[PDB]
Amino acid sequence: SVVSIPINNAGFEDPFIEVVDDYTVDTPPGWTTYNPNNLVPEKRTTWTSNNGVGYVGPGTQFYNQLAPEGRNIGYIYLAQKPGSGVAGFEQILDATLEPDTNYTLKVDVGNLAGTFKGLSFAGFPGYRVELLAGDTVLAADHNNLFIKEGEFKTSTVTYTSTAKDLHLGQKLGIRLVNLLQDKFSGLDFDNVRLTAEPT
Amino acid sequence: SVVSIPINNAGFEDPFIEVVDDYTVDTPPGWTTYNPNNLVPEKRTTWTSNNGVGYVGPGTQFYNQLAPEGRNIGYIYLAQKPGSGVAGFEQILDATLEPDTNYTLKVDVGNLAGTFKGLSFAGFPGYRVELLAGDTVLAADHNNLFIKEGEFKTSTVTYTSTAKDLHLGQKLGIRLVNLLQDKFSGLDFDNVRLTAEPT
Ligand SMILES: NC(=[NH2+])NCCC[C@@H]1NC(=O)[C@H]2CCCN2C1=O
Ligand SMILES: NC(=[NH2+])NCCC[C@@H]1NC(=O)[C@H]2CCCN2C1=O
Ligand SMILES: [Ca+2]
Ligand SMILES: [Ca+2]
Ligand SMILES: [Ca+2]
Ligand SMILES: [Ca+2]
Repeated sequence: SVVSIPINNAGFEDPFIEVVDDYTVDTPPGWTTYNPNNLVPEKRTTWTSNNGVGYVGPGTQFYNQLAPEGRNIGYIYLAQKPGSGVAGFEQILDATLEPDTNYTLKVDVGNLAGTFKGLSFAGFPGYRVELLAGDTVLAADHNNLFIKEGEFKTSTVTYTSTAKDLHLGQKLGIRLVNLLQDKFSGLDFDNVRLTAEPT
Repeated sequence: SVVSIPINNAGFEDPFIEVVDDYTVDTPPGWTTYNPNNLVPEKRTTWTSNNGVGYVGPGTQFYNQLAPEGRNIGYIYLAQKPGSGVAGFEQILDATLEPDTNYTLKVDVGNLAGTFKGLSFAGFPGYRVELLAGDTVLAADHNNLFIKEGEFKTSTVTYTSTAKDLHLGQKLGIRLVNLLQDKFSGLDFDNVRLTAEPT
């Protein structure tokens, strides 16, 4: 029946983070920075556009629940103004597109809440989750879920291949995208899962 | 409490077409040609990149059913090779984006079967349905449905505004896109519906 497709660091649990609400500002291992508009610098600091992992643990000040999975989430934060472009995470998989298969891609998407000393996390940039083969977006969920301040929700993306799909044999891939359509312009992702089932 | 947002020629019934499977090759009334990659020329023939309306009535060569709604559908056909770009239909509405409102866009999407002038309609280019405010895509369904050869299915796109949405007061819009990701690379749309409801 259903087969689980392996993904590296699928719940962003590497690296380990000791202190609740702490976070890194480098690309998490197993992933790459999707950067089509060059918004995220090679060298990041507290003060730049950045991505990384963050510990959403007991006593977090910024959510009304914990990480969907384990300790950590993956986040993308953009400093540039709304409409400047998009960025996020990308992972190309070893699995290839096979014919007469239903693919289901699930990812949790989180909306950071609250304030800190004049800083405000109110609002949300929009998200898109993409399933790729090669560099083709086969299917994507472009911001269809409403995500309340301080909660996560599961996005579901589906593609069904045919006997004669043009992209057959190409490497499957995943992209988790910050749309930068409004601010606060950070968002969190967690618990990436991909399954495949013969139609 | 649910309110219908008016759309012009929402079912592509204008213009009336007398003979089953006959069609126009010009932009349907009430719509514009979405053409970001310049795939569709200003003057069209049968078999050039084009769009139009077609009559899907009793004894159509292309479906196992009649049009989702009334007589007609709106089609977009792209002659160029896969990867060349996208094109379709756009309509800017008079309604504007309002706060704390749940928007639901539904569109029927058709995978043509059969044969036409000795060409197989086997295969499908992929679709995307978009809800806009101004020139921003608020939410979109990028090709998540599996549509069998010779059937229509309903795409649903949803967006929820907040009190402080950046695009509040901007004009709502709809785009119906042919993705040109595979061949046969034409597809049909019908029965565009958009509703709004206070959250
Ligand atoms: N879940 C995230 N995306 N990141 C971790 C929580 C927010 C993160 N940690 C903090 O302590 C607050 C201080 C204000 C800025 N913050 C941050 O950027
Ligand atoms: N699309 C329909 N259901 N009916 C109209 C068929 C004709 C319409 N116009 C054309 O020029 C041909 C090109 C190939 C596909 N076409 C079309 O879809
Ligand atoms: Ca996790
Ligand atoms: Ca927020
Ligand atoms: Ca119709
Ligand atoms: Ca077909």
